Amino acid sequence: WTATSGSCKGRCFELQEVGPPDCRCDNLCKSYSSCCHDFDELCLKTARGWECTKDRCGEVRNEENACHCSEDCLSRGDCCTNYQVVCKGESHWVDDDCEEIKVPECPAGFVRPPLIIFSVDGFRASYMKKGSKVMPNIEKLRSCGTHAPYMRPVYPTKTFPNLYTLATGLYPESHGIVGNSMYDPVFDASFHLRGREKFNHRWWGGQPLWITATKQGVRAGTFFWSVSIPHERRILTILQWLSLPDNERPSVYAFYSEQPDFSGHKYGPFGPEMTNPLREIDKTVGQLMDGLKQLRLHRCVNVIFVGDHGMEDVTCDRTEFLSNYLTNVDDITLVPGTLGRIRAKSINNSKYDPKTIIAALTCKKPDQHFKPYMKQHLPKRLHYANNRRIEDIHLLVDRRWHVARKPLDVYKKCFFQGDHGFDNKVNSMQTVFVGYGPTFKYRTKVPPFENIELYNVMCDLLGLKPAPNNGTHGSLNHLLRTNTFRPTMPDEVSRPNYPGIMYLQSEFDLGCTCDDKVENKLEELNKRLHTKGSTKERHLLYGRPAVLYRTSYDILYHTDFESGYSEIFLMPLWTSYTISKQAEVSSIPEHLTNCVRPDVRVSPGFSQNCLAYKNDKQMSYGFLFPPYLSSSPEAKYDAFLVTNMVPMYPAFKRVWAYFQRVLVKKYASERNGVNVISGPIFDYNYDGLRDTEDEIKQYVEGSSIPVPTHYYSIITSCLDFTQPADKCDGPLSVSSFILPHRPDNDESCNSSEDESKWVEELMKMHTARVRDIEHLTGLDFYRKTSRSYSEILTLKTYLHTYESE
Ligand SMILES: *[C@@H]1O[C@H](CO)[C@@H](O[C@@H]2O[C@H](CO)[C@@H](O[C@@H]3O[C@H](CO[C@H]4O[C@H](CO)[C@@H](O)[C@H](O[C@H]5O[C@H](CO)[C@@H](O)[C@H](O)[C@@H]5O[C@H]5O[C@H](CO)[C@@H](O)[C@H](O)[C@@H]5O)[C@@H]4O)[C@@H](O)[C@H](O[C@H]4O[C@H](CO)[C@@H](O)[C@H](O)[C@@H]4O[C@H]4O[C@H](CO)[C@@H](O)[C@H](O)[C@@H]4O)[C@@H]3O)[C@H](O)[C@H]2NC(C)=O)[C@H](O)[C@H]1NC(C)=O
Ligand SMILES: Cc1cc(COc2n[nH]c3c2CCN(C(=O)c2ccc(S(N)(=O)=O)c(F)c2F)CC3)c(C(C)(C)C)cc1Cl
Ligand SMILES: [Ca+2]
Ligand SMILES: [Ca+2]
Ligand SMILES: [Cl-]
Ligand SMILES: [K+]
Ligand code: NA
Ligand SMILES: [Zn+2]
Repeated sequence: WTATSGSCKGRCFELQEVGPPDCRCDNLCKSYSSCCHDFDELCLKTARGWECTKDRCGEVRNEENACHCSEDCLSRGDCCTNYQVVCKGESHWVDDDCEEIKVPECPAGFVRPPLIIFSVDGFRASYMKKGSKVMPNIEKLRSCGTHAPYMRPVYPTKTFPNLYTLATGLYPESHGIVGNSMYDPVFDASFHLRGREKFNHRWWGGQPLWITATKQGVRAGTFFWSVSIPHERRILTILQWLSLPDNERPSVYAFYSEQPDFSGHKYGPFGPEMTNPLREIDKTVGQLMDGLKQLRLHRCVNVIFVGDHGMEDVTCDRTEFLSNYLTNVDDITLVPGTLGRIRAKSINNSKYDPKTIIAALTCKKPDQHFKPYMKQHLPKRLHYANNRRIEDIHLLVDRRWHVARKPLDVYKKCFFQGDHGFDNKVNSMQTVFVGYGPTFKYRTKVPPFENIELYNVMCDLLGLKPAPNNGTHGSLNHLLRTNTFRPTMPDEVSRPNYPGIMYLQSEFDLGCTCDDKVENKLEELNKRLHTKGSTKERHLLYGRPAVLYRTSYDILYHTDFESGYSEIFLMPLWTSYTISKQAEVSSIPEHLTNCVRPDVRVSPGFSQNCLAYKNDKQMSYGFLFPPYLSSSPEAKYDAFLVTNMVPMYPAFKRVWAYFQRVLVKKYASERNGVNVISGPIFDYNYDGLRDTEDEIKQYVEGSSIPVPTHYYSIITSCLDFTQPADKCDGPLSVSSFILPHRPDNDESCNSSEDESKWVEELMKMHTARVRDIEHLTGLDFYRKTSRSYSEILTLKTYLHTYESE
């Protein structure tokens, strides 16, 4: 119930919410149907429109007008935004020369530069170039401020997940807004774009920026704008709040535009109808900037111009139907469109079987335009699994397509020509970032970065301590003139043991054999020196990784590689080696095919054994340092140490062997040497974080050898590829992956073919940031470089995406 008989007189766009059944005058009142009877009349004035004209200059104030051109409007704070231009011979902001803002130039009483977040829905990254002739205000912000060529959204590349990620710094799996439509089985409640459940606070997790600010004594404007409030009124409202007394005035504000997304859905990302929405958004930006200039705030406020996601060409004809794959289509509920999520229609149907649904959707038609996954098998870079609102069965839809349950859903719901929601590495899904103001840099281009990083920066801009989030605080310091955050490297928790030769060969009963009993003071000292670390500078280029949790591990040195060997997990946590451009690839000799050698530095009790692999009919083994890349036939023996062995399904060995035998050398030849760090990952609870031992669900049969869920590699070289990886004086270049350790290659529809036709495609899909691997291993890389720590943080957030320009 709402008693709508009170009044908004003096209360229009009041900042604090009053509680039912009292009548409201804030932004949300319309969305709850709770506004006072006179809200429209008093608070949504339109008379005479949004612009001063010459005849209005110096007019007698008429309070009915939407905005004012009377002499008293500046002190009231309610001039039309072009007042000074029309009536006082001032220039529009866009027509002024760019001039560096070296310090905040603010009115007296301003404690800090305000922040205005100007969010545009569906604003694809390439609009900045492609729409540049029609967006002069935006283009000035971009060229004079700090900009990225694009900003990476989160998956799914839909509005609510991305706006809430911008507000929180969290992945959707952690903030809980995992789609624009959701079912929460604990709640037994559904969230939709239409209707009321979406207003319930239980959907919205984490701590959004307005809460962070309010808790730390920094006031905030509303972020949500009711759809019926026109853009011109949202801008004037912001500008009126900026005229409040010091003790009442917010320091952080948001504007949202539903354009150009609304038109993009109708017309496609580049429809000729798109030029006008872009012009209209630019005009709105000009209204704000002229408005700020009238308030003497245009060299005071930090403005962020940001999108939520891009827009792709998608039409009704490019729809795949589950009814063409599944016999049982009426026993499922599909969340459809540019992604799929499947669950049982009834929890009382015990004949529902996810395994049979996955198989019925796997590589069934030659050009099939979606791929099914159990959510734990999705690329880890998506961070799209650890939430009960994400269904176990996921469908990754190809760009330009939709998935639906039955054809009738598509014609009983062509209209649309654009959509979005696809994998967040797809070029059409990328969006925009510009920062302009005293705290941002001047005329500066920065590399592309992820939207999860922005919360920390916005906190930095407001002097706030960010709530715990998925940004890497400091990785965006290069965007900022001041207010940088200067973190320390985390402390190493476990220090390594450095074992020498402590065991005789006969103490081992591992069931392993090797043909290695074949015999010099020149080369006896030389191999002692290699086992004590004499080539370590070559193979460990960035210091040893720090172990950030309590465990027991050993550093093992070898001619060709160095490793950190876990006594708990019976394998390396990491294996580091450098391959020069000149390196030669060799074979595993016939006589060494099945060779596994005990490591006399490590106890039998802390070693794997070959018998377990014999007895486990599903599990085989590989090696982390590849025997193919040995520096000499004698060094090759090191690669067959039991301490270099890891458990591998035969299907995965196809992948791994191709990576090690062909791709590593390819990379070294393309990048002028590479340093490779490889290792296992255990994430059985799909939380993105390193498992403890008691979380492992699978061991090599009859042993305590845990089976990884993934294998990673970090492949580092010199950004200036004229210098070799091992003698690089400047910035680094990295690519990484987190490959799923699967017992089949069902993910790869062409896996019956030679590995040259499918393995690299798989590896590209599972590209990763170093930071992703850090979370999954509890390791901290790049501890000893010549580079600044903020630069290294940026490097650790880099994602190699494999998309063209
Ligand atoms: C991305 O950044 C985020 C933020 O830093 C990282 O997420 C954090 O990771 C921590 C580890 O997973 C996690 O810490 C746990 O928190 C429990 C308390 O949680 C509540 O309070 C916090 C603080 O205010 C709040 O934020 C939480 O919000 C979550 O839950 C509500 C729903 O209730 C949602 O609205 C909200 O969206 C959010 O959901 C997300 O997180 C939860 C997990 O908290 C997931 O289940 C959801 O799917 C969703 O992702 C909560 O309201 C605390 O109780 C935990 O402590 C247990 O574990 C420790 C191990 O140290 C153990 O020693 C303790 O004994 C304890 O165990 C007991 O509980 C077990 C489970 O019931 C039980 O099995 C045992 O036997 C014991 O009884 C733990 O500290 C932290 O909450 C989240 N925060 C957020 C916001 O998500 C994230 O990891 C980053 N991602 C990557 C890839 O780096
Ligand atoms: C800067 C900022 C602003 C906001 C305010 O955002 C909104 N204010 N007003 C509307 C919104 C977005 C959703 N609405 C839509 O019209 C809509 C459009 C497209 C698609 S689609 N089809 O493009 O996915 C959808 F789904 C939609 F719902 C309703 C209008 C937020 C929060 C978190 C408060 C939302 C966080 C931040 Cl950092
Ligand atoms: Ca959107
Ligand atoms: Ca885990
Ligand atoms: Cl969705
Ligand atoms: K086996
Ligand atoms: Na296959
Ligand atoms: Zn949209």
